[PDB]
Order: sequence, then structure tokens, then C-alpha cells
Amino acid sequence: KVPVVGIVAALLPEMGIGFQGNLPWRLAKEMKYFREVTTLTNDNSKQNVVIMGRKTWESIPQKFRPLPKRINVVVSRSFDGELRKVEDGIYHSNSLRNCLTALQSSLANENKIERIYIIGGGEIYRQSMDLADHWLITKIMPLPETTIPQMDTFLQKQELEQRFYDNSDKLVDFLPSSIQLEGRLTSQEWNGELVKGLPVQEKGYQFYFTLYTKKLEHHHHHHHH
Ligand SMILES: NC(=O)C1=CN([C@@H]2O[C@H](COP(=O)(O)OP(=O)(O)OC[C@H]3O[C@@H](n4cnc5c(N)ncnc54)[C@H](OP(=O)(O)O)[C@@H]3O)[C@@H](O)[C@H]2O)C=CC1
Ligand SMILES: CCc1nc(N)nc(N)c1C#C[C@H](C)c1cc(OC)cc(N2CCOCC2)c1
Ligand SMILES: [Cl-]
Repeated sequence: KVPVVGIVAALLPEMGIGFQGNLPWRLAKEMKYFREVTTLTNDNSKQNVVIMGRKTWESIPQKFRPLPKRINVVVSRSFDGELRKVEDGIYHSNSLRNCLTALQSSLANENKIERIYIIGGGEIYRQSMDLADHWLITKIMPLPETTIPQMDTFLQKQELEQRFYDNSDKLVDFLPSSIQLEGRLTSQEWNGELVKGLPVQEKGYQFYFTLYTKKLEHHHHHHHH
């Protein structure tokens, strides 16, 4: 009942997201968007959750973790159970799927979680294609003069486009109300593909904030007792 939203910054056209345990770029305006989207809520009494792979947790600078004003969940196969408080603002879980079921319990959550953000790991993102209701994808393009950075971790663009459609016309409505963005909705062609979203430029890169939403599903079966 609480929306599950994958959120990621990916470099076009291969949708690379990482290299050697870290990000392949440093974009302050991209980080600002991420922080504000995942932190801010429409209901002032709720917080959002951020779920992440263990390797992604270990990549966040120790001073900035756990991410403030969000419930942090770190998933590891070596952790103890489905959703355990281990420190203030930190839950541990040995199962991505089970922790989500756990977080969706209104008895447990008191309807005080507004959104569940899946904030990554390539490995986590691979398993979230069937879990997420939406994807917030920052589509990043190196500007003409910019060197394409080396990358070893990738978003599954095939799986994304099988299950989700580009819903960027609804990005602004979809973001928490208090967020303000510098750009206006733009449609640009880039290396053959349509890039639609809210444009930003920083350092050697042009990027678009986009929103992907699950495709309409046929009604094949509804479980009756
Ligand atoms: N550009 C972007 O928006 C982002 C990029 N990244 C990048 O992604 C890379 C990290 O991704 P990746 O290497 O795939 O690692 P992940 O962050 O996805 O973490 C992988 C680990 O998570 C645990 N795990 C995976 N699936 C489950 C599950 N179903 N249940 C419980 N635990 C699970 C395992 O931990 P264990 O081994 O302990 O059992 C596994 O080793 C880095 O390069 C990082 O910079 C990360 C976030 C955002
Ligand atoms: C914008 C990056 C980002 N953008 C988008 N659109 N989605 C995401 N899921 C992430 C992400 C991410 C990971 C968790 C990350 C990596 C990192 O570098 C290893 C530093 C941080 N920080 C240091 C600064 O403030 C707290 C969060 C977060
Ligand atoms: Cl599994």
C-alpha cells in the first residue's frame, strides 16, 4: 500500500551506475535531488524508508550514514532476520523481499511511512524490477567534450523497458510538493533514443530527472477463496 520506488542515477546509453564500489561521477545537483526526494514527504508526520545493499551501505561515507531523516535498511545474506533494529535509524535485514513485506505492515509501520525508496546496489536493482511500482532515474549523458567514465555495474535497461514506460510527464506531480526544480520538461534525442525529463547540467554532464511507471497489466487472474 506504500509505493515502492527505485531511485538511481544511470549513464546513457548502457545505464552504468558504478565502478569499483563507488559512483563514476560526483554531481552535487544530482545528490541534492536524491537527498530531497528521499528525505521529503507530503505528510509532515511521516518519513520515507531507504533500502540498500550491504556494499552500497559500505560505500557511503561514515559521516553521512545512516542517511538522516530517513529510515535506513541495509540488506545482507549474513544478517539475522527480516527486519531488525540494530542502531538508531538503522535496520538490518537478510532478505530484500521479506523486509518489504515487513515494512508494508500497517500494524508495524503505523501508517507513518510515506514511501519506500530502493536506493541501490546493482545487485539490489536487479531484484527490484518486479518489486518497484516506479523508477526515478536520472539519465546522465556525457557532454560532447566529456570523457565517458569507466563503469562495471549497470541498470537492467531491458527489464526496465519490458515492465515500465516513460512517465516523465508526471514527474513533477509525483515528487513531494515542496521540491522545486530548475528545469522544465524537455524531450531530447540522444544517440538515437528519446530522453524526456527535467534537464540539468553540471560539470561535464547533462542529466535528466525522469519517472518510469509500471505498464498496464492484463487481468488474467484474481485470487478468490
Ligand atoms: N548510481 C547510483 O544511483 C547508485 C550506484 N550504486 C553503485 O552500485 C555498486 C554497488 O552495487 P553492487 O556491487 O551490486 O552491491 P549492492 O549494493 O547491491 O549490495 C550487494 C549485497 O547486498 C546483499 N544482498 C543482495 N541481495 C539481497 C537479498 N535479496 N537479501 C538480502 N541481502 C541481499 C548481499 O550482501 P552480503 O554479501 O553481505 O550477503 C550482496 O553482496 C557500487 O558501485 C555503487 O557505487 C549504488 C547506489 C546508487
Ligand atoms: C546521488 C547518488 C544517487 N542518485 C540517485 N538518483 N539515486 C541513488 N540511489 C543515489 C545514491 C546513492 C548512494 C547510496 C550514495 C553513494 C555515495 O557515494 C559512495 C554517497 C552517498 N551520500 C553521500 C553524501 O550525502 C549522503 C549520501 C550516497
Ligand atoms: Cl534470493
